[PDB]
Amino acid sequence: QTHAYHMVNPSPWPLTGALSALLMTSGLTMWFHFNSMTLLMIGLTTNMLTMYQWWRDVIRESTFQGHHTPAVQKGLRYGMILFIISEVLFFTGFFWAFYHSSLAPTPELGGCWPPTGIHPLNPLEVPLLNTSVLLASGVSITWAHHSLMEGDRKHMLQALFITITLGVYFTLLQASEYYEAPFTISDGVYGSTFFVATGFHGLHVIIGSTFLIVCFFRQLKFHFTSNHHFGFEAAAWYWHFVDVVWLFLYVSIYWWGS
Amino acid sequence: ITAKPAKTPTSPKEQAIGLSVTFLSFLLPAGWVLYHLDNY
Amino acid sequence: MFINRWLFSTNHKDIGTLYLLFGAWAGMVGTALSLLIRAELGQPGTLLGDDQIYNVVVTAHAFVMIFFMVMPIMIGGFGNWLVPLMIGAPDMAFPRMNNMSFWLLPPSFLLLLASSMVEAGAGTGWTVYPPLAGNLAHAGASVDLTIFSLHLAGVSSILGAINFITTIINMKPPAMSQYQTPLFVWSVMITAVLLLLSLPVLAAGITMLLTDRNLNTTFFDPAGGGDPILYQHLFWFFGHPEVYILILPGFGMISHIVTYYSGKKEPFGYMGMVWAMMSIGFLGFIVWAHHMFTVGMDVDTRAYFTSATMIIAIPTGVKVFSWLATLHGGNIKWSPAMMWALGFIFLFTVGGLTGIVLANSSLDIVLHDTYYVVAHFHYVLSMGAVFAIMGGFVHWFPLFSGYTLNDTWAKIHFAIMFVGVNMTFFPQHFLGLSGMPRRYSDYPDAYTMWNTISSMGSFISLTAVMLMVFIIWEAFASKREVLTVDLTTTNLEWLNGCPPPYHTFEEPTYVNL
Amino acid sequence: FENRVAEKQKLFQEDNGLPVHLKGGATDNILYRVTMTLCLGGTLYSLYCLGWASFP
Amino acid sequence: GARTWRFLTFGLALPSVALCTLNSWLHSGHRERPAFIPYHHLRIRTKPFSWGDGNHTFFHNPRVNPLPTGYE
Amino acid sequence: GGGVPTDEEQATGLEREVMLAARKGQDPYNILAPKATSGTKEDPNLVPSITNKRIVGCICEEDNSTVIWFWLHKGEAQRCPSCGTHYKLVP
Amino acid sequence: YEEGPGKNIPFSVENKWRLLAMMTLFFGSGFAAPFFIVRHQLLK
Amino acid sequence: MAYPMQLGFQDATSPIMEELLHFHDHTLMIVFLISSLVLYIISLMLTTKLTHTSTMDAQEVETIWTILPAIILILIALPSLRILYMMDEINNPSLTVKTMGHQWYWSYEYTDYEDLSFDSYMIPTSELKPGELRLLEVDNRVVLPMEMTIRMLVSSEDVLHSWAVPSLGLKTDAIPGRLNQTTLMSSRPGLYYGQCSEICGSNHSFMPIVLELVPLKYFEKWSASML
Amino acid sequence: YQTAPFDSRFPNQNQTRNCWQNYLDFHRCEKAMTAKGGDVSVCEWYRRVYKSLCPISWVSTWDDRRAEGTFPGKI
Ligand code: HEA
Ligand code: HEA
Ligand SMILES: CCCCC/C=C\C/C=C/C/C=C\C/C=C\CCCC(=O)O[C@H](COC(=O)CCCCCCCCCCCCCCCCC)COP(=O)(O)OCCN
Ligand SMILES: CCCCCC/C=C\CCCCCCCCCC(=O)O[C@H](COC(=O)CCCCCCCCCCCCCCC)COP(=O)(O)OC[C@@H](O)CO
Ligand SMILES: CCCCCCCCCCO[C@@H]1O[C@H](CO)[C@@H](O[C@H]2O[C@H](CO)[C@@H](O)[C@H](O)[C@H]2O)[C@H](O)[C@H]1O
Ligand SMILES: CCCCCCCCCCO[C@@H]1O[C@H](CO)[C@@H](O[C@H]2O[C@H](CO)[C@@H](O)[C@H](O)[C@H]2O)[C@H](O)[C@H]1O
Ligand SMILES: C[C@H](CCC(=O)O)[C@H]1CC[C@H]2[C@@H]3[C@H](O)C[C@@H]4C[C@H](O)CC[C@]4(C)[C@H]3C[C@H](O)[C@]12C
Ligand SMILES: [Zn+2]
Repeated sequence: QTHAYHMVNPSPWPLTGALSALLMTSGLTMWFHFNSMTLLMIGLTTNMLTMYQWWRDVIRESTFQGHHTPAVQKGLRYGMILFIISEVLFFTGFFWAFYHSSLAPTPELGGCWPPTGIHPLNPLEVPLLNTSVLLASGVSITWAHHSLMEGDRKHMLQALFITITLGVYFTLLQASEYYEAPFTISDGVYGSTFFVATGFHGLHVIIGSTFLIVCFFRQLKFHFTSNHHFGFEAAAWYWHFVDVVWLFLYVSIYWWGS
Repeated sequence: ITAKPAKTPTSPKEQAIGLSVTFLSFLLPAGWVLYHLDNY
Repeated sequence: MFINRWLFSTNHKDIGTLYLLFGAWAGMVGTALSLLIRAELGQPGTLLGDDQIYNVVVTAHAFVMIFFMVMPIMIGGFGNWLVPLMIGAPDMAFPRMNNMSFWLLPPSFLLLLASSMVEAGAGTGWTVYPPLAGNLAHAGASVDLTIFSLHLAGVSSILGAINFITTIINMKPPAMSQYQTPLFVWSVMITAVLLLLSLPVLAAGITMLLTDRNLNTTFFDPAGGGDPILYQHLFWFFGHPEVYILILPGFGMISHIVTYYSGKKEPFGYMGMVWAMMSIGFLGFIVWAHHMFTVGMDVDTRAYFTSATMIIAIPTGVKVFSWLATLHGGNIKWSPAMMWALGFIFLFTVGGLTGIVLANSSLDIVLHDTYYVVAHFHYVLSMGAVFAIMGGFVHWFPLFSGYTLNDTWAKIHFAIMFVGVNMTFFPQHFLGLSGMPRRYSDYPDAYTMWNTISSMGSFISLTAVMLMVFIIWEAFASKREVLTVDLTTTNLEWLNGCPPPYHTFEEPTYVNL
Repeated sequence: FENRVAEKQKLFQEDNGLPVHLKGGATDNILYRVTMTLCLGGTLYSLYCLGWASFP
Repeated sequence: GARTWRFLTFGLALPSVALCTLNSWLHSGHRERPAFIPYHHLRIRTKPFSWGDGNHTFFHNPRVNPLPTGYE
Repeated sequence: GGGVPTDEEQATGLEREVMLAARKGQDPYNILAPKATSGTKEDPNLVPSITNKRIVGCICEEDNSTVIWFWLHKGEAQRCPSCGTHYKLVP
Repeated sequence: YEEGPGKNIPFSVENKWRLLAMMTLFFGSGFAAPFFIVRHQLLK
Repeated sequence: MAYPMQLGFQDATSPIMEELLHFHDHTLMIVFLISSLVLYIISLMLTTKLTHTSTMDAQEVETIWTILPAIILILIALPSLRILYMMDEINNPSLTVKTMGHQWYWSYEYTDYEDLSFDSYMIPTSELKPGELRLLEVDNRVVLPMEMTIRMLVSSEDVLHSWAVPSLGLKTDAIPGRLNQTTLMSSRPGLYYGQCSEICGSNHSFMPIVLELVPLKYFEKWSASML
Repeated sequence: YQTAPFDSRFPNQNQTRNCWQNYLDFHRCEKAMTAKGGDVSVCEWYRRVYKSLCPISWVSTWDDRRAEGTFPGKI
């Protein structure tokens, strides 16, 4: 080859991924209708094994084998941006559901928002703490980025550790707020919009925190250079996305919707 | 486009066999089902 | 070796071939479903004696034709085969993720065929509206298996869209601007942008339906303060872009086929064609509620959706006139692919014009949920997508295979299909104007003559489909090896021979500034 | 910790014809076999589950 | 610089989290649960949940989440 | 405070080859668009190849949307069949 | 991997009669499936 | 109702259905003309051995084939929107009738004065009286006064349905939790038929609508007799 | 009184809030009148309008919820 692009070794992970999707969906079917978790627990396991080996191989191809030329890195930049756009449009559907229900509350709700018998959380208590936590983590991840670019290993690790700690704090606060909430997912469209929108956001915080932990261990093992660290950039972009979705949820559901 | 003559020519008789077998593979199973609908 | 090559592929050509095989198999399923529809309607009374089964057949017909036949063939098959070759790229940007887009579709298809086999199937229509699709009126696993089928097809096409956009932006020769890429490549980039933005909104909506069915949410349930009409907005916010997704790669293939068989180096008005496809893609996001003119929306909302929908005719007209201007002065070669492309131009135009009738909300009150709508979309979508697919298949078969079709057989195939689809769908205009509802298993006696003729048409297209399988067999059976192809100087995908080597453009093209 | 990237670069560039998913050694083969066994076995079980659920 | 973003992390961002942590800390303690009223738009049950007895939400809190029939 | 490797210390494989060639102003992996000569038979466009033929795309005039594609073979200069611009292979 | 006509496909075209059998089964199974699905739903 | 071999719309029963017929004639002329012009131009491009294969300049012609279509769309839009706003205009109804969709039948409520309500089911084929229409007759017709503005309100007590009467130009979706309004005015006495127009499950084909349009005095006596 | 006149507060195809508002207005008025022991006849206009517009099953369900103490509107 006299081009700069990556011809990938034939791989089994696309097939194991596709089959993990089949086992997770048929498993959810088997859990909702046939009172059994077996298929679902096989699908979740094969999904985690697929993700582990696939992203392991990407690290082998880049850090260990040198296939990530500037042209390859530019492609991964576009791929991550486009992935984030698709996730924004997914959240857009839930925000549309929320505004649709809350701007024209039906007679069943008492014709008001919040509905009769719903006692929203105080947005100035734990939801405000959660906002401070994710905004703070957007500052610390930025410190981590500049430390890496400046070649500072210790400060990159401390900043990234702080960022992960804040992600975990957010997740534990949210778990606690779920448990304390006097309303449930079954409390009409208020509970439906609240738990499904904040729940998908919670999942993205766990995914993003996991991605940052992956970057933390790769940094411990010296994988990143001061100039080449796309896994870190991608995790930082994803982390800013999670922050920004939170700001929209906080303003829409917690504050305006209270 | 230009092309070589057939490396393994398919005579008119061979084409009638291929066409017949193709049509039967579509028609017999569907025909069996539709013929037996009353029975189902 | 077989498993490494066909199950573990990282090769755009072999993955394209997997998509074409999958889509052809899907087309046989979708055709069988279509013939069962027309058999139920081919005489007055009941054939199946079970209208839940009729509704399941209608629903599966649409999902198979849209998600397993058209999108895999156009984007997965032609897109994977042609896009890298047309920009001199060595493969797709994400050649391993590309294989997962492919392998998600057999499981998606399996979940759809499971939906039809458990309980009484999903007899919902392909729109899957609650409360009919809810856990009271469709208790049990069928609708959830349909939702999961759509989730896997959705992930397949989202990752595919990321792949195509990245490939087309990032992997052209450095001298090649976006305004030096072929129209087929434009058509795939625009389709990929529509998929990227539209499928996540479908995913959100069908996820809400899943939670209403299984976790006691009430997004669409008025008892909880929900609204069935919210589902319809989310579905059609996806579903209008989806109909442009179904035709755009067809527009791209038609531009190449008309150019090629006119003996031209280039399509008429290249930048106009780029403008038209981008305009259609943008306007395709702001018209969805023309699927909802009878749900009770405000008059001003209806006036807006009527007006915005009609605007799409302007860019679309530029494409139709640009195809005719490409023919103008051509050394016309009457190949079977040219016949498909000319049939496309005519039949697409008829369907597009009945869409402009439907855009008028006032008239749509009377045409909505009638066979007039079924006639509109079988012209513009069914014949449009299928004619472009058959044109592209007969044109590029020798590139993909290294063998020629029998052109006389391929012209016979075209002639039978042209008769069958017009006999099938043209009378459905009369059924719609005269008020026959769609999604019906039986009809008042007055509607018998047109339903009889329509069902007889459906059998003519069956004969064409069976002949098509024989024609593909005859080509592989006879093994006429390609020698020379004309116009390689403006059709880069042919310049590496037939078929091209597994690895092409290992040494990239030389293009200076 | 110490920077051992050079020793991993030597291992993954070794001219042994192995695909990247198996180039780490015997542990890769094991995790591959576990993954594919769970996927193929899981898939056969899902087909059994369909057979079961297809009848009342 | 890293120096500036560290200054912001420790000088503004974490002091904010500490102040909001204080605010939350001071406004915690269980508020009195309201009178149970069996409103038909709440405690929705169209299908049993796929866990427990089918009638308990996933993060059911006996103190503040009534069943369709009232507090446990 | 150091401890982060540089590309100079740790880049490997093709990434390193591209890095080292660029420092020397060389482009063996075709990252840059080549600059045209006058393209006369005396001053042909020089087309590097690792083999005895390579595909040329000719954008005959600035902002043409149509690219003219042809195989350039080792030996005598060949001409773009649209504009007659000369190209010569340098294997 | 084998390159060239009849070699860039997951099915053999070495024998036109075995190929006819394979194409029969492939397209035939797809076209038959819906008829057997209707039969299945009618027999429940 | 439709008659055998019908090509176009049912004859108009209401002034707005008359307006839609004239609007469809205008639009269909344009559809015919454009369809025909495209087929003719295809055939003109394909019927000469004369050639011109060099690069063709596009900008002059692209003006023609954006401006002409823009004008044609405005010539469709103008009468289209006149009719849309005419339907929507304030008419002051004399009577309100509600219909509720169900799997698989319509109920009707006339509650301006008395509590009048009843179910309306398809007559089974095996029970049709000689001369009666398969899949179209109901046991209990929707009796209404002719030559009067009537407010119809449409909802559902289960899944989506859609209340349609083609000869009056009517189609309003029946959505649970929603009350959709339309107006009905028949120029003539008689029987006017329609069919459920939203897929509502296995008997979607078999829950029709029969309006019986009679003088006010007959409507009043029928109403009294139905309590 | 023939039927409910056009109400400029509810000019669109969705008449759900018109039915709801008139049902609330009747029951608010009947409570205000019964409470002072004035005459429920002043409430008659609201009664005629909600009976004209509101589906029987809606009124029936709302009446049952007022008697149960689960009516979510303010009366
Ligand atoms: C390939 C797929 C495809 C394409 C491209 C289109 C294109 C268009 N469609 Fe269609 N449509 C569908 C597939 C498609 N449609 C499907 C599947 C449904 C139903 C879904 C369901 O309910 O199941 C549907 C339904 C649908 C409806 C809803 C009807 C109803 O349910 O009541 C409407 C409403 O406006 C609409 C309009 C249009 C219009 C205005 C265009 C325009 O884009 C057409 C533009 C083209 C032309 C106009 C012809 C060429 C132009 C000229 C020659 C220039 C000159 C022309 C003029 C001046 C007019 N279509
Ligand atoms: C691409 C989309 C597509 C295609 C191709 C078709 C094809 C056909 N459709 Fe339709 N159809 C829909 C999309 C499509 N359909 C949708 C979306 C609905 C609405 C469902 C709902 O209401 O919910 C519908 C509904 C619908 C109805 C209305 C049902 C009702 O309202 O009750 C009818 C009635 O006749 C019909 C008939 C047919 C017929 C006879 C064919 C064909 O038989 C016509 C001939 C075409 C072929 C035979 C295709 C052959 C192609 C291949 C075999 C692929 C070959 C592959 C390669 C070469 C690589 N379909
Ligand atoms: C701290 C936040 C972290 C979130 C993780 C927690 C739990 C499971 C995973 C969550 C994933 C996100 C959303 C899915 C939907 C529902 C969960 C919403 C969040 C949540 O956890 O909601 C809880 C309900 O959970 C329930 O039903 C639980 C239901 C569990 C089953 C999940 C169903 C799976 C749905 C399929 C997903 C489809 C994916 C689409 C992909 C797109 C492809 C195109 C709320 O508890 P409660 O007791 O009702 O109220 C509190 C009262 N004290
Ligand atoms: C425990 C909870 C279970 C729930 C399921 C999902 C859970 C966890 C997923 C966590 C995501 C981890 C992703 C780790 C990726 C590691 C590989 C990597 O980061 O690879 C990098 C490339 O980036 C790349 O591929 C970028 C690839 C990025 C992909 C990540 C995107 C997020 C994935 C979301 C997945 C599901 C979302 C579904 C929600 C609907 C490698 O290039 P560099 O870093 O430049 O290194 C090279 C240098 O060393 C040279 O000097
Ligand atoms: C929409 C797609 C369908 C298109 C129409 C299909 C065209 C018909 C193809 C022939 O199908 C066969 O027809 C036979 C009858 O002609 C059937 O034999 C049946 O009838 C015979 C004659 O009575 C008996 O001898 C057999 O036992 C009995 O199975 C046989 O099963 C069936 O396969
Ligand atoms: C690596 C290869 C892949 C591995 C495949 C393994 C397949 C073996 C799974 C065992 O099957 C289980 O059998 C249980 C019965 O013994 C079921 O219990 C469930 O079903 C019971 C049936 O009464 C009920 O009691 C409850 O729903 C529940 O306990 C359960 O659903 C089912 O999964
Ligand atoms: C001593 C060691 C040096 C690592 C190295 O240079 O190889 C240091 C550098 C940065 C340290 C980490 C960061 O300072 C952040 C964390 C600080 C906590 O007090 C302990 C864990 C914690 C996650 C540290 C673990 C470990 O001691 C690290 C990794
Ligand atoms: Zn040139």
